[PDB]
Amino acid sequence: KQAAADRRTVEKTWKLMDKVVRLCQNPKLQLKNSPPYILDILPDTYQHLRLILSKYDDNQKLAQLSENEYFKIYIDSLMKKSKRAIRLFKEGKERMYEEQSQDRRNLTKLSLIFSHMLAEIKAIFPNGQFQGDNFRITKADAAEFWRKFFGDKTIVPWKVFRQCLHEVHQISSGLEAMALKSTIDLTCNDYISVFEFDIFTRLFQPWGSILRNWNFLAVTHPGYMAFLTYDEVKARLQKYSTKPGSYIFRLSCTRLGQWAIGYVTGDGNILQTIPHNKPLFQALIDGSREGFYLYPDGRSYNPDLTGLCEKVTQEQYELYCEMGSTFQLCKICAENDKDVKIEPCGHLMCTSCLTAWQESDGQGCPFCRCEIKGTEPIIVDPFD
Ligand SMILES: [C][C]1[C][C][C]N([C]C2=[C]N3=C([N]N(C4=[C][C]=[C]C([C@]5([C])[C][C][N]C(=O)[C]5)=[C]4)C3=O)C(C(F)(F)F)=[C]2)[C]1
Ligand code: NA
Ligand SMILES: [Zn+2]
Ligand SMILES: [Zn+2]
Repeated sequence: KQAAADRRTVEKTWKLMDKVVRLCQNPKLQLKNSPPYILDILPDTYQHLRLILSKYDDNQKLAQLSENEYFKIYIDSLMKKSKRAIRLFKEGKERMYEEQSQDRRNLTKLSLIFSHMLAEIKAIFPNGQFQGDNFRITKADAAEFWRKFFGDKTIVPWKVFRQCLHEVHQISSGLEAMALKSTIDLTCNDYISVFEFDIFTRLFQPWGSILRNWNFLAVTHPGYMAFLTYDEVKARLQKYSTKPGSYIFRLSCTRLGQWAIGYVTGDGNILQTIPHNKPLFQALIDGSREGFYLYPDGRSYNPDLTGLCEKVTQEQYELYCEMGSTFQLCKICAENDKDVKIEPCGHLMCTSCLTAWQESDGQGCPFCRCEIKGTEPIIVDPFD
């Protein structure tokens, strides 16, 4: 349920973004200029919102823009994320100037979110004009899935997207579905846009085996490094400079939907290659046979990926989820947010799942099996 994105509403987001910029200009933070750089992203977001308002210049156009489903979600998401950043600095206090602190980590998570939100608004409203109903999903087979389940929709709730995906590619557990939500829902707004879908389907192509490619290359592959700057890629591989063929692959916030493979050359240098619009596992296979990519993260064992041409533990999914904003999500269903607290154990889940559990004669807490002495309605945030 979102309010209409009228001029007054869009303007509140700017004022909130202004506080986040003022907060992030403190020199005791020492933010590296490396992207995502919040001090550039927030003004660039204001500028695009301005460029959009310049196209919907009269009351007739503003009314059309206000009721745009994706735009209403965008403004509310931008506003909520902006308020979260202000709140993060308030509660964090001096922990915002300790680089290794969880409050700082949470700010890094938001910077990635604001960065993905900018690339999204720029792809959905290129030159300030709506083109979501004209967005071209890069892989035809992936596009055909979106068209079948979601028609011309630019964005659909994660709850809806997940059940439709399961119909084509089975999701085997709640934790696997939670890892999937953090991978695809990059803007952390509980919706999947056609842009986020295009990102995911380009990275883990081909569509035919998409979840096998994701489960292997991102959840369990030792060379997978999630988003990194080139500075972080070189610092990781630096310890293996004396081992030619050592490699890692990372996502890049300035090249969404593409992989960057960093590797050690025969002469000790750390270089990188951006693969074409082809499966990342094929570039790793060709690279291994040619002698360029042999040691993932400097490790001697290179997983045989040829199985992807012709099982993930719950713990592996849990570790993969750490960078995500899914703590507020019920782990049982991975589709409703946690809205109830068990007492005295304290485990949280959604009321729908607790009800399904009690109705199945499940003994005690679904998680720890301890007696439910009582329950309490609660609201959870990803950074709790
Ligand atoms: C660009 C660069 C800058 C500086 C920093 N670095 C490092 C990092 C990385 N990162 C992070 N986060 N992240 C993420 C988030 C969300 C989501 C995600 C996915 C997609 C899913 C889950 N998982 C995986 O792997 C992937 C991710 C990532 O990447 C961080 C923090 F802090 F925020 F946590 C850090 C980066
Ligand atoms: Na999203
Ligand atoms: Zn649930
Ligand atoms: Zn419990």
